[PDB]
Order: sequence, then C-alpha cells, then structure tokens
Amino acid sequence: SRKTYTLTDYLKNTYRLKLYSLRWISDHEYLYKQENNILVFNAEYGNSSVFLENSTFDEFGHSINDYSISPDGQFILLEYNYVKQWRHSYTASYDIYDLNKRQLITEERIPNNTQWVTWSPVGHKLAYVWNNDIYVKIEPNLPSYRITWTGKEDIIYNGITDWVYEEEVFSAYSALWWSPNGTFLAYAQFNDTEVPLIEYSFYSDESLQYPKTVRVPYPKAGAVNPTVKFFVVNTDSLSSVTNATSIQITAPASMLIGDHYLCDVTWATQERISLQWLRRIQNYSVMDICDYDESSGRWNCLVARQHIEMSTTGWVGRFRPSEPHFTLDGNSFYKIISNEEGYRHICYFQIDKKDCTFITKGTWEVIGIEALTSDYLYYISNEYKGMPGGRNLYKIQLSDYTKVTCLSCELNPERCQYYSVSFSKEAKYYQLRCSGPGLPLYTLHSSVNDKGLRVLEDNSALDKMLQNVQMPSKKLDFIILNETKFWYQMILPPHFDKSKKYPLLLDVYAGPCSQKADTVFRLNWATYLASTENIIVASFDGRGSGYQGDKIMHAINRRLGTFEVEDQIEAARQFSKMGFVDNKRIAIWGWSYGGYVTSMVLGSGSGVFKCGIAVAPVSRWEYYDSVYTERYMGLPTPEDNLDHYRNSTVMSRAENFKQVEYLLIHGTADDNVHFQQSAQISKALVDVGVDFQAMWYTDEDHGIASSTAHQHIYTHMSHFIKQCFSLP
Amino acid sequence: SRKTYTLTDYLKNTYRLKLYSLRWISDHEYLYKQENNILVFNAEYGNSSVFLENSTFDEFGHSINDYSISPDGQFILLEYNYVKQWRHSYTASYDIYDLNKRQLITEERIPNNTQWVTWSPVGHKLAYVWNNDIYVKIEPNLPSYRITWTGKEDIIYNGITDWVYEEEVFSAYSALWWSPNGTFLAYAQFNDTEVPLIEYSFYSDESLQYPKTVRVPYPKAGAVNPTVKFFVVNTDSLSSVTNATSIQITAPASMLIGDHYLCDVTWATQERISLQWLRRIQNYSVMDICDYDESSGRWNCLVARQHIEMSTTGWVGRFRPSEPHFTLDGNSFYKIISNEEGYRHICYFQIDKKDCTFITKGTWEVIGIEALTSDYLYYISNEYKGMPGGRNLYKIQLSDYTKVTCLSCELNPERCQYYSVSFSKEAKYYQLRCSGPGLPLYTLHSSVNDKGLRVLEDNSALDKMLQNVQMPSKKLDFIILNETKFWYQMILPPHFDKSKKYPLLLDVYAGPCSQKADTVFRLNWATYLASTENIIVASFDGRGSGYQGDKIMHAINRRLGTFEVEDQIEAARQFSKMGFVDNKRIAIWGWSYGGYVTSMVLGSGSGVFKCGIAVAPVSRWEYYDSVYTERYMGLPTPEDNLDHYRNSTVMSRAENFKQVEYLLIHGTADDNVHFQQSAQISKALVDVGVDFQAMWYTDEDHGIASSTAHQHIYTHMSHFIKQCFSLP
Amino acid sequence: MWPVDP
Amino acid sequence: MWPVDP
Ligand SMILES: *[C@@H]1O[C@H](CO[C@H]2O[C@@H](C)[C@@H](O)[C@@H](O)[C@@H]2O)[C@@H](O[C@@H]2O[C@H](CO)[C@@H](O)[C@H](O)[C@H]2NC(C)=O)[C@H](O)[C@H]1NC(C)=O
Ligand SMILES: *[C@@H]1O[C@H](CO)[C@@H](O[C@@H]2O[C@H](CO)[C@@H](O)[C@H](O)[C@H]2NC(C)=O)[C@H](O)[C@H]1NC(C)=O
Ligand SMILES: *[C@@H]1O[C@H](CO)[C@@H](O[C@@H]2O[C@H](CO)[C@@H](O)[C@H](O)[C@H]2NC(C)=O)[C@H](O)[C@H]1NC(C)=O
Ligand SMILES: *[C@@H]1O[C@H](CO)[C@@H](O[C@@H]2O[C@H](CO)[C@@H](O)[C@H](O)[C@H]2NC(C)=O)[C@H](O)[C@H]1NC(C)=O
Ligand SMILES: *[C@@H]1O[C@H](CO)[C@@H](O[C@@H]2O[C@H](CO)[C@@H](O)[C@H](O)[C@H]2NC(C)=O)[C@H](O)[C@H]1NC(C)=O
Ligand SMILES: *[C@@H]1O[C@H](CO)[C@@H](O[C@@H]2O[C@H](CO)[C@@H](O)[C@H](O)[C@H]2NC(C)=O)[C@H](O)[C@H]1NC(C)=O
Ligand SMILES: *[C@@H]1O[C@H](CO[C@H]2O[C@@H](C)[C@@H](O)[C@@H](O)[C@@H]2O)[C@@H](O)[C@H](O)[C@H]1NC(C)=O
Ligand SMILES: *C1O[C@H](CO)[C@@H](O)[C@H](O)[C@H]1NC(C)=O
Ligand SMILES: *[C@@H]1O[C@@H](CO)[C@@H](O)[C@H](O)[C@H]1NC(C)=O
Ligand SMILES: *[C@@H]1O[C@H](CO)[C@@H](O)[C@H](O)[C@H]1NC(C)=O
Ligand SMILES: *[C@@H]1O[C@H](CO)[C@@H](O)[C@H](O)[C@H]1NC(C)=O
Ligand SMILES: *[C@@H]1O[C@H](CO)[C@@H](O)[C@H](O)[C@H]1NC(C)=O
Ligand SMILES: *[C@@H]1O[C@H](CO)[C@@H](O)[C@H](O)[C@H]1NC(C)=O
Ligand SMILES: *[C@@H]1O[C@H](CO)[C@@H](O)[C@H](O)[C@H]1NC(C)=O
Repeated sequence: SRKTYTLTDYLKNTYRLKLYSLRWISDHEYLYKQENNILVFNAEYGNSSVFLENSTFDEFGHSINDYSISPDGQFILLEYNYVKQWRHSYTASYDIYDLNKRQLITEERIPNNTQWVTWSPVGHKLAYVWNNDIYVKIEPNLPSYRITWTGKEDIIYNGITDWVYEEEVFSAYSALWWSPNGTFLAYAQFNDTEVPLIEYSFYSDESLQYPKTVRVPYPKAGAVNPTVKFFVVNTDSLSSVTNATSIQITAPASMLIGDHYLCDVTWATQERISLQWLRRIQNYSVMDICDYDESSGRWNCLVARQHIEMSTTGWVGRFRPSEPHFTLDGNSFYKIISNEEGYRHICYFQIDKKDCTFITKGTWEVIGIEALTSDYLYYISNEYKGMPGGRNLYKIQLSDYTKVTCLSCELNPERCQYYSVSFSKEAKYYQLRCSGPGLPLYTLHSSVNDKGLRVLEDNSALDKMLQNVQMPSKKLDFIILNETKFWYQMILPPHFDKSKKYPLLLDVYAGPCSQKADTVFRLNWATYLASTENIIVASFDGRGSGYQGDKIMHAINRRLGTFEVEDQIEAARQFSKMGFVDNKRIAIWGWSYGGYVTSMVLGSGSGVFKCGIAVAPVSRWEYYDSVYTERYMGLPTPEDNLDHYRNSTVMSRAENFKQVEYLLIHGTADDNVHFQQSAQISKALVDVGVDFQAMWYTDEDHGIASSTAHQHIYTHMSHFIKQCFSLP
Repeated sequence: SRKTYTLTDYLKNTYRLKLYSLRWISDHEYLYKQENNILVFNAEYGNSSVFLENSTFDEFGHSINDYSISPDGQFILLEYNYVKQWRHSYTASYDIYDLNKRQLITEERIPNNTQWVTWSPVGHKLAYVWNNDIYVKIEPNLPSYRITWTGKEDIIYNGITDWVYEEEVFSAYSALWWSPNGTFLAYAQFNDTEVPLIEYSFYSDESLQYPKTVRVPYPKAGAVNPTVKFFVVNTDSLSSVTNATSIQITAPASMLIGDHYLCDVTWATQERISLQWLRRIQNYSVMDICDYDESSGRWNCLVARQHIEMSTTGWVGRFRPSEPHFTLDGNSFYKIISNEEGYRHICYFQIDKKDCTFITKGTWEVIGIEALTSDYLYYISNEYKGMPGGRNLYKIQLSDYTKVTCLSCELNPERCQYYSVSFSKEAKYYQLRCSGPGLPLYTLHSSVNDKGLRVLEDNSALDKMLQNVQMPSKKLDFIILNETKFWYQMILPPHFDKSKKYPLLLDVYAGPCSQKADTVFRLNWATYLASTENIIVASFDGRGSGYQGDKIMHAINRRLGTFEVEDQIEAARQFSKMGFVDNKRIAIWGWSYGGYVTSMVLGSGSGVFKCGIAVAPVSRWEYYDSVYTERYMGLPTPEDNLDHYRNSTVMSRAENFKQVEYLLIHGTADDNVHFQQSAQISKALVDVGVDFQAMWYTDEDHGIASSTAHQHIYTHMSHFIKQCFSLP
Repeated sequence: MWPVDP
Repeated sequence: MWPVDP
C-alpha cells in the first residue's frame, strides 16, 4: 500500500536503469566514461587512471556528440552536428585531436556532412565516406586519397549501404571492411539506378510554405532490386600521383545467373577474406574464400574452397546466413548452421572440404559464437533448464567436444537468467551483462580461471527506490498444443490474486524468428498498465517464433499471416480458460509486424477480442520491402506465390471489424512501413461502413520516437484502453 | 409523438426535395426533363410536346451523363466518360446527334479527354478545348480548325482556367466567350511557368503498389502568380489553309506596371467587348471597353472610355468586381457598385463618362441584376422588411427611378421569403424559385402583366410525408452590439419548450461576405441533431459578413482571424444568457474557413465552449492560395502585413486547447485546403502535450463528398458530439 | 474558398 | 522490420 508505477514514471523516466558500457582497448585494459571523464581501468586490479578530462573540450565551440579513439591510443575522433537519417544512417561533422601534442588537427580536415568514418583496426589510418565516395587518410594531418569516383546521390553508393541493405541485410550504414592489420580496405558498391522510388510529403516547421516531397529508392516486393559489386584496395601502396586501383571480386557463378545479394563479409587472415552471397530466392547461398595473389596483385577464390548452404523447409539463416569464425591460421572455421533435426548448432569446417562436423547437439539452439582461443570456443545458448527464453555463456574444449562448461548458469540463478558477454582483446578477460529477471547486474572475470573478479554495477541504487513502489511480477511458463510446448509470459499486477477476474492485454509482435516471451527485466508501458491499472499484459511465442528449432520457425514459410495469427487467437482462449481473466475484456496490440497481426486478429471475426491498437501496421505484403518480404513469401507472381500475397491482406477482412473497437496509428514520414499501408486499411473500412479511429503523427517516422510524440501516443493509447476496459 | 428525422433519413436521403430545372430556349418556350424525356413547354398555355424520347439512346453503348442542345434546335450534344477534376473542371468524351436526319455524327468527332465544349449562342458552331488548345467546328460533321498551338500541360492554358483562376476568380473551368451572334471567339491564356507546385500523395486502389504524387501549380500567399493574356479571334474568316489569326488585347498600362488579374469579360454588342482587370493588391480595378476596328482588323480601347473603381476601407467587389449590364445599343450600362455610405446599389454609366448616377439607394443592398428591357430593369435585393437574410425580385421603371415595384414579396409572405429568378429570352416570361422558409415552390409568370400563370412544382408530395415526422423549427432574429444589429438563426427541436436547458451547437463559417443566417429551408445534419437529439443548432453573422453594407463587411480588412472570431464567442455568450441554453454544454463546428474559426475559438481560452470539430481547416494564411488570401490580407512581407499573418495562426494557441475536447478531420487529397494545414496543427498540439483526436480520409478531397466517406464522417461526428454532450 | 453543401 | 526497441 505505497504508490504505483505511473504513466509519468514511464514517460518522464523517473526510474533509471544504470549500465556499464566499457570499450576494451587491450588484452587487459578497457575504457569507461565517468561523469564525463574517460578513464582507463586495469582489468586485473581494478585500479584506474584518468585518460582524458571533461575540462579538455570546454571551449571546443560545438556540442560534442560522441568520441572514438584510434586503436594505437594516439588520436581521438570527435563527432558533432549529428543529423539522423534512417535506422542506423546519419551524417556528422568531425574533428581529430592529437593526444601527444594536446591539440586539434587544423588542416586537411574531414568534410562536414560525412556519412561514415572508421579507424583502422590497428594504428591511426582513417577511412571515410563523403558524397557517396571513399577516401583514406594515412595520417590524421596529411591529405586524404580518393578511392572511388562514381559516387552519386540516390544512385551509386560506395562504402555505405542503400536503404534496403541498411535495414534488412547488414543492419548498419557502413559497407566497408578493413583487413586485420589494416593493409587492405574492402568495400561494397550498390547501384540503385532502376530501383523505384517511394515518395511522401514532409511538412517541416510551420514556416515552410510548400511541403517537401521526400523521395527514396526502395524496392517493394517483386520490384527491381539494387545490384552490388565488391572491391578490395591496398592502402599501403597509395600514390597521390595516381588514382588508386580497386580489385573486383565477382560473385560466384551460381549467383550470377540471376538476382542476388551480398550478405556477409568476414576477414580470415591478413591476406584471406570470406564472402557470403545469397540468391534473390533466399534458400540457396554460397561462401567464397579468397586469397591475395602476390604474383598478380588480384584476389583468388578457388572453387575448391567454396561452401554451399541450402534449405527446403524455408530460408537460409535466422535472418541471413551466419558468420564464420576462423582459426588463427585461417584454414578452418566454426559457423552456426542448422542440423539434421533442425536445431542451430556449431559446425566445424575445413576451408577446402565440403563436409563439417557438429561440435554441439541437442534440443536447443546456439544463439551466437562469442570468442575463439587456440583451445576454447566461447558461445551463448538457450540450453540451461530447457528454456528457450533464457540465455547463458558456455565454453567448449576444442580438443575434447564433450568437455562443455557452463560459465554463468549458477553465478546467481534466481536473479540472473539472461546473459550476454563482452570479451577482452584475446579473451583474457570478459564482462557479463545479466538483464533479467532481476535488476541488471554487470560483473567481470578472468578467463585463465573463470574466476569472478569484481562487481562492476548492480543497480542497488535503483533497488532502494523500487521497494517504495508496488511493482508487477512476471510469469514465464508454457502451454501445450499438439504435443509441442509454446512459451508465454505475463505481467501480473501487484498483489495478484489468482481468483479474481482481471482484464487482459495481449502484446504481440509474432514475426518470423521473433521471441516475445523471455526472462528480461523491463520498465515499460506494460509495467504501468499492470501496476497502476491492474491489467494483465501477456505475450505468446507461437508458430514462426525462433530459438525453438526449425520445425517451429519454418512453419509459416510461404504462408505469412496464417499460423502465427491463429496461434495468437488460440493463446488468448487458453488464457481465459485459466479462470483469472475477464472473459469479456480482452484486448490486443502491436507495432509493425505486430500491428499487422493485431489487425489480422481483429479482422478474423473470432469474437475473442473486444478491441485492438495497431501501430504502423503492414497491411499487405506487396507494399513492404523485397529483401524481408520475399525471404518468407517468394515473389508475388502466378508462377510463384501470388495467391498467398492476395489471400493475406488486412483489407480483405474489413467487414469483420464491425465487431471490435479499432485504433489505427501511423507516422506520416514512415520510410519503413509506409503510411500507404494504414491509408489503405482506413479506406477499406470506410467503404464497408465500419467505425474506428485513426490518428496520424505529422512528420514522425517508424519509431514515433521524437520526445513529444512518444509521450503523446502512449497517453492516447492508455486513455483508449482504459475506456474500452471500463476503467476509471 | 410520431417518429423523428434520423441520421439515416439524412444520410440515405429518404426525404427528397423536388426541383423544376427548366432551360429557356426562346421568348416563350423552355425545355424540361421528365422520367427521362426532354419535353418542350409553351410558356403561355402550359401545353407540351415531346422533344426527344428516352428510347432514342437505349443502344448508345455508353452511359450518358448530360445533354446540351444547340441554340438553333438542330443538334444535340452528348456527354459521357465524365471524370471529375477540381471544383468545376472535368474531362469527358462527346458525341453529336443530328435531330433532322435522326442520327449520330460518325466522322470528324470530338476527341476523348476533351476539357471544355460550348455551342455558339446562335446556330450550331462549336468551340472545344483539348490538350490545352482551342479548336472550332463550324459544322458538326466538318473538320475542326485549330486556333492555339501553345497549349501545354500544367504550363500554358488556352481557353480554360488554371487552378486559382477556376476556384477564386471565374468560378468556372471555361475561359472562352462567344460574341452574341457568334462571329467572334474571345479567350484567355494563362501562363503558369513559374508558379510553384503543391505536391501530395494519392494512394488509389489497393492494387497500386507505389503511391502516386499528385503535383499541381498553386500559388500560396505572397508566392508567384500566373500571368494572363487575352485574345479575340474571328470564326467567320477561318481558312483551313492558314493558321487562324488571334488579336491580342494588351491591358491597362496602369495594370502592366505590376502583377494583375483578368477578372471579368462581358460582351456588350456584336463588335464591342468589355474587360475588367484587377491589381494584385485588390483595391484598384479598371474596366476597358473595346471596339472592332474594321480597317486595322484589330480591337481598340480608348483611354477615355476607361473606368476606374477603388476602395480604401477594403477590396473591390463582394468577391471580385461586379459585371456590367449594357443597353441594346451598348452605349451605357448598369453595374452594382458600392455607394457613399457603403451600400451596394445599381449605378448607371455612360461608356465615355467618368461619373454615374445611382438608381437605387437605401440601408440595404442589391444582390444582383437579373434582366434588362428597354424600359425596365429587374433585380434582386434584401430590402423587404429590412432583413438581410431574405431575398426578393423587384423591377424599376427606367424612365422613372421612383417607380419601383416588388414582384414577389406578397405572393406568399409566410412560406416565401427567399426568391431567385430565371428569365425567358427577352424577359417575356420568368420563373420564380422560392426556397424558404417553407417548402420550395416554383411558379411561372408573364412580364407584360406581372401575371402569375401556373404553379410548376410545390412539393406537396413531400409535404404529406413530413407531417408524419417531428420536424424542428427555425428562428431568425437578431441581437444588438454597439447599436448595430447582427443577425442569427436557430434550429429548434420539436416541441421546443423555452424554459428547459438544451445543449447548443454553434455552426460556423464566418468568412468575408458570408451569410449563415437566412430564410432558406434545409434538410441537413442540423435537422437530425435538433429533431432526434434535441440540440439547438445556431449560426451567427457577425463582423465581416456581407449584404449588410461595407461598414460591417470591411471591418476585418487586413485583419483576418480577429473580429469575426471574437464575435462568434460573443454571440455564444448572448445565447446562454437567453436562459434556455445549457451553459456547460456548448459546442462549435465548421468546415474550411469555418474550421479555422472553430479552431481559433477553441484556441482562445474563453471557457465558453466544451468542444469543437474542425473539418479541413485553414491553419495559417501563408498556406492558403494567393488570390483569396491577399484579397483580404495583402502580402506577407514586413513592409506590408506580415505581422498580422504571424499573429493569426491556429498553432500559436496550441497551449489553450488543454481546456477543450477537439476533433480534427482532413482529406488526404485536399487540393484546396491542403492536408499540410491540419498536419501543422496536430504537430503543434502534440509538442505542447494536448490531447485530441485526428481523423484522416484516404484520398478524399475538400468535399469529403464521395458516397461512403460522406456517410462515415457524419456518423463519426455525430457520435463525438453525443458523447461530448453526454447524450444516449 | 467557398462553403460546401449537401 | 525489427521489434519496437528498448
Ligand atoms: C594500476 O596499477 C598497476 C600496477 O600496480 C599494482 O602492482 C601489482 C603487482 C599489485 O601489487 C597492485 O596492488 C599494485 O597496485 C599499474 O602498473 C604499472 O605499469 C607500468 C609498467 O612499468 C608503470 O606505469 C607502473 O609503474 C606500473 N606499476 C607497477 C607497480 O608495476 C597500472 O598502470 C595501473 N593501471 C591503470 C592504468 O590505472
Ligand atoms: C562546416 O560547416 C560550417 C557551417 O557554416 C563552416 O563554418 C565556418 O567555418 C568555421 C570552421 O571552423 C566555423 O566555426 C564558423 O562558424 C564558420 N564561418 C562563418 C559562417 O562565419 C565550417 O568551416 C565547416 N567545417 C569544415 C570541416 O570544413
Ligand atoms: C599486414 O599484413 C600484410 C599481409 O600481406 C603485410 O603485407 C606484406 O608484408 C611484407 C613485408 O612488409 C611484404 O613483403 C609483402 O609484399 C606485403 N604484402 C603486400 C603486397 O601488401 C603487412 O606487412 C602486414 N603488417 C604488418 C605485420 O606489419
Ligand atoms: C527454393 O525454394 C523454392 C520454393 O520454396 C523451391 O521450389 C521449387 O518451386 C517451384 C515453384 O513452386 C516448383 O515448380 C518446384 O517444383 C520447386 N522445386 C523444389 C525443389 O521443391 C526450390 O526448390 C528451393 N530451392 C532450393 C535450392 O532449396
Ligand atoms: C453577326 O456578326 C457580324 C457583326 O455584327 C455581322 O457581320 C457584319 O455585317 C456588317 C454589316 O452588314 C458588315 O459590314 C461586316 O462585314 C460584318 N462584320 C464583320 C466584321 O464581319 C453579321 O451580320 C452578324 N451575323 C449574321 C450572319 O447575321
Ligand atoms: C490600396 O491599398 C494600399 C495598401 O493597403 C494603399 O496604400 C497605403 O495607404 C497609404 C497611402 O498610400 C499609406 O499609409 C500606406 O503605406 C500604403 N500602404 C502600402 C505599403 O502600400 C492604397 O491607398 C490603396 N489603393 C491604391 C493602391 O490605389
Ligand atoms: C401548344 O399549343 C398550341 C396550339 O394552340 C392552342 O393550344 C391550346 C392548348 C390552347 O391553349 C389555345 O389557346 C392555343 O391557341 C401550338 O400552336 C403550340 O405550338 C403548342 N406548343 C407545344 C410545345 O406543343
Ligand atoms: C463594441 O463594438 C465591438 C463589436 O462591434 C466590441 O468588441 C467592442 O469592445 C465595443 N466597443 C467599441 C466602441 O469598440
Ligand atoms: C582519376 O579519376 C578520374 C575518374 O575517372 C578522373 O576524373 C580524374 O580526372 C583522374 N585524375 C587523376 C588524379 O589521374
Ligand atoms: C568533470 O570532471 C571531474 C573530474 O573528476 C569531476 O569531478 C567533475 O565533477 C566533472 N564535472 C562534470 C559534471 O562535467
Ligand atoms: C494441432 O495442430 C495445430 C496447432 O499447432 C493446429 O493447426 C491444429 O488446429 C491443432 N488441432 C488438433 C486438435 O490436432
Ligand atoms: C421513358 O418515359 C416514360 C414516360 O412517358 C416512362 O414510362 C419510362 O419509365 C421511361 N423510361 C426510362 C428510361 O425510365
Ligand atoms: C475514344 O475511345 C474509344 C474506345 O474504344 C475508341 O474506340 C474511340 O476511337 C475514341 N473516340 C474518339 C472520339 O476518338
Ligand atoms: C501553324 O501553327 C504552327 C506555328 O506556330 C506550325 O508548326 C504549323 O506548321 C502551322 N501550320 C499551318 C496549318 O499554317
């Protein structure tokens, strides 16, 4: 009987989680920012020196957005004039500062409106992208060498990704890769010449008399994709008297006979590089392995060292093919591939040998490979206690595959079941992040022993604050359908009395390989809804969800908006059947894919749901981007899968919306899930005479994330749910 | 105690008003369409022949949209494939049918996608516009002569108006004018070369994968206007061996010194034409009068027949300068100009004499001049019983200006106080339309006597149906502020008991020279709200409104969004002070200007209003079109009126919206009041943390008039008001 | 700019 | 297409 977690507590963010962001710089040292001073810590002893002071940059003139320190410790890069673009893209202005002669480099500077900058992995070489072309500085103060001359806005991208490669394949803006010691600079080139444009209005400040038309190259499903080429250049031999030479590496021939994508690049040695290509139909992919050919100056990929990867149940990879982790000499590598019974486990390849050996098996999956020493491989899996929603660190003895040790399972089993890890330069040390179900907890260890050194941060500060307030509790469990378990989670109001009738909100995402039921600790809108409003907020990982092996994941292949939507309605039934749920007060809501599902559910006429809220929903797959949509659905042609494209729209169910209260929300400057999608739903409902409310957000994008908008939307939704649930 | 006028009665349109649309063809004959047969009636006797049967066009192949019959009765023009554009613009396909040889003209036909067609005033000559160029057919079956060769989409308009001329000046798409006997074809040419483009997305059927960007030449306030030129061509001398000669008529040097508009053209005689030009700053205008010069072959306008018209209290004309009505010989004309004390009355000019004589005076205004005989001038005014909201026909003896007769005042004084008129070819007969306050009533008369012949239609059919239902009643009266009367109207629920507390909706427009308080009979949303929901629906004509002389109209000059908005809040107070109004249940709503006012009122923080609905509101004048906005506000520059532009936005009042319930609605394909306007409001409110609801309408325009949208919006608004007024 | 009318 | 993010 204290106070609750209120809407303002969420929106104004009164309960802050503390982090411990460190950046490893050596085998035994890391950097950490403390009330605006970057300090260097000694991993072993925990003692720390001041590396650079908040004084230094008082009279810089500009507001500094982000630092970045050359590997060799000699220089420090300063980012200002940050201006966001898409998910990961942006532009900025940059200044380099020499830490020896305590000063700013004043001449031969980086241009304003630079699109990407990166240090070399060792030393202080710099590569940057400006107006879609690549440039290299060998020394901070010397002039930069121009590498590419073809760069052209919205057409040719040299060293940075276009829209769809940024969002759907590389998850980065950067499309360049240094070799390990920094001799070579590899890079991709994207040609968007015939990629159609999406166009939408942008209104700006009220001072702008005529609205602007943003126009962007964006391939919708079945449309014309970009094309790609890959080069490697040698930075040691740069002339200043001659243009640089860039060696092409062609795609494999199996790729060339049709549309394709470059989807992974991984350096293996100082003179060996590995590429992974993927066919536009994403169930066949090919790894190449290339060596520098001293004699001839070009790169050489023996078809003998090729590597195929394919599927017939679905697509290759969780989202794209996995990345190889090579051994020091680079003649073998480990890579997470899906096994005989469809579980993702670590495989061990020789570079010129078709066949690999699995080094793990089980009814569980490896999440990712985290480090490689000469006789230990560290990895993360969801094996512990057979729960897919949990995450732990493991090491496996290379010389003996049955010697697997769990490094995190029993460190603190009640508070900690969701680990992630950051290793030191040669896996001499490692930091664990535990993010649930307790308050996050960061520790530090030595690898020699697996000995826990110190506690770095434990949020005990926050912990005092939180017993003063009536928090909700999280249940994590499963139900059974057709003798497979499907997991679910529930946010339960404080003093949850299991013999009362609570109203229930189903919080959905449900996209392929997603997982909404996990052990993570979160302070979010659901927290408010349970704590202050006594609503049970549930999520269900049905068919299509990941980390539970391929039989469950690939069950929706070529068939989107069918099973994963049914299973959400099913889980809803099972929840009311549990007795503590108000049968006639069930809602549903989601964002993106989640908005689509929500909408398809409300459109299903199942009677289970009173109302729903769809935020930036997909409404028909032909509108969404190609790389993503086709990965699951193939092409929308009669000879392929057009029937399922047509069969799976939201607008075909307009008529059934007569039985629910619907709330549609979309940002007008959404470049991802275009406004088009919601605009087409709304029209369909109007034509069939169904009532609902829409709500646009002027100039907001797919995040609806600007400060005032974020506040406004969560408020508008809260009020809507309360009213639909008859809460005062 | 029967049934009420329900929302469905409005939306499904169950109570139809009957009309009597006749089209005069001679001195004594007219045409009337009946059960799909065009009949010709004899004005004197009332007997009628069948002119053309519904049989004729059974196998036309196409659905016929509209007829149009050549003056000489010999041919009939058929409109199909109608496709709407803006307010009055559209395109269509056309077929001519020869009524003598009972057949369709099969060769030398009018092109599909014709933009305008018109017969000559006598005979069967045709002029049409196609791809922005003018063409002439002397005979239906012969080939057409090309007149203009400069026509170019969105740039050069020959014979048709651009966007802003269509909407704001001519109120028509057509920009060509035949001489009386059809010798000459006058036409305008608009050059939009440097007129900025407005652009907005259009989504289309869900089948359309990428949205379309509509882009339109549209000059916002202060921006770059079109330019215009005026030509006259002779159709008798058309060659078919030579391009046809068009004689330009330059324009007054007093206009050429800066931006200007062509705003009226009126033929006076067979060889005399009158033009009215207007300066971009609309308080100075000039009439020219031009004669054909047989020798030179040109048109010459002597500067000593020019005629200036200006203002210092405001702008020239109600919306534009009035049109002259010449005498048969064309040496004098009558024109409605504003007099010494600011009342609009009929003036009498000689073509070459600066000074005119007023032939009417009084504390009332002439609405329009309707006919001219050799010794009688027929006109319409709001003089009867000193009420501005009423309308009656009058005739004035030319030879004696004190001989004024009222032709309609006492025909039926209880049912009929809003007349309009249609005269026969030489004012030998005339049809009166009475449209309130009783059910509309159409009669027919002879001018020789002013003798009433027969009743044409009286809606007695509808009258039976209506006593079965509990209708509302309309009060029309005034209040007094600062010793001037300002009129208002109220729609009162049935069995209105003047000692109960009713909730009140203020229905606003309030733009310059508007009049929402009149004697017209209407069946509309207000009817439903009063009859079925017992809401008093009121409207008030405060400052800026027209028909009450210039002191009231020009009171807002250079000062929009100040007085007219205050006066609406004032009238609201006075209404609650009347005692039969629920003090704490007052709403307000409007469309266009009305939406702007509504919004400015709710933003005023006056506490008088619980809630409001703004449909397609203007939000800041710099966004609206130039011809209209500047007419009242001048240019948005520091040397002119920029301060008042900035001082008068809706977004500056965002903060005060915290005290009201707001509903914002806008069509996404509004080409008139661009979506931009509402999008900017919504953003302003979000940034200040105010809650409200928005509602877009996909691909709807300024009308929100498509069948299903019209139904949907009126439903959505009704529910909103009911809820805000705590109604069941 | 004009009033609309059903 | 990725989850609404924390
Ligand atoms: C943090 O301190 C270390 C080492 O000091 C530690 O020595 C251990 C053996 C142990 O007794 C412990 O308690 C003691 O505090 C610094 O090491 C430094 O490394 C170089 C090598 O010549 C020199 O700069 C220092 O003199 C040297 N110290 C010693 C005694 O070897 C270390 O730099 C410091 N870390 C930071 C950067 O904060
Ligand atoms: C980046 O853009 C700015 C913005 O105009 C340029 O600014 C001028 O030059 C100096 C750079 O040190 C600024 O501090 C001044 O404010 C600017 N001069 C003016 C407008 O008077 C700047 O030069 C650009 N910098 C680079 C890296 O070229
Ligand atoms: C980084 O790696 C590359 C591996 O090739 C090294 O480059 C070679 O170095 C030797 C000695 O400098 C030369 O003889 C070769 O010709 C180089 N290869 C070419 C053609 O670039 C480079 O020296 C390495 N950096 C180190 C270890 O300092
Ligand atoms: C890649 O996926 C497609 C579809 O999943 C597989 O299918 C071929 O699809 C076409 C079109 O429906 C049919 O005509 C063929 O019969 C299918 N062949 C097969 C093998 O099933 C395709 O085979 C997959 N290819 C790979 C390499 O896995
Ligand atoms: C209608 O238009 C014109 C002008 O009123 C008439 O033709 C003119 O006739 C006069 C007097 O007979 C001639 O001197 C001119 O040569 C004609 N005017 C011009 C400039 O062409 C014509 O009579 C009238 N229409 C008809 C056919 O009656
Ligand atoms: C039309 O309006 C203009 C502008 O409103 C009038 O000129 C203004 O009035 C007086 C005398 O010219 C000055 O005090 C203002 O500065 C003028 N304003 C400006 C900046 O133009 C003019 O009287 C009117 N009629 C015309 C142009 O003949
Ligand atoms: C209508 O009738 C005209 C015939 O003349 C007589 O018509 C009687 C109906 C009657 O009223 C008499 O006074 C008339 O003298 C005829 O010439 C007209 O052309 C007719 N008009 C039409 C369209 O049929
Ligand atoms: C009366 O006139 C107006 C209304 O016309 C009103 O706002 C004002 O405050 C009063 N006084 C004067 C003389 O301005
Ligand atoms: C090298 O780059 C070229 C792009 O084709 C030319 O534009 C440029 O002139 C050339 N310059 C040098 C340094 O040789
Ligand atoms: C900046 O740095 C010093 C160094 O320890 C620190 O004590 C001081 O409080 C800091 N001030 C801020 C907030 O920048
Ligand atoms: C079982 O299989 C699936 C759920 O995984 C579903 O399609 C089907 O309807 C279920 N029905 C039964 C009773 O087997
Ligand atoms: C044709 O006209 C007659 C009226 O005389 C009517 O009976 C019939 O309904 C009409 N046909 C059409 C097209 O409705
Ligand atoms: C207009 O379109 C139709 C479609 O068949 C075509 O047959 C015809 O030739 C066109 N008509 C004209 C008048 O050119
Ligand atoms: C007439 O019009 C244009 C001149 O602007 C030209 O291209 C065409 O050749 C001319 N032909 C005739 C019919 O005299």
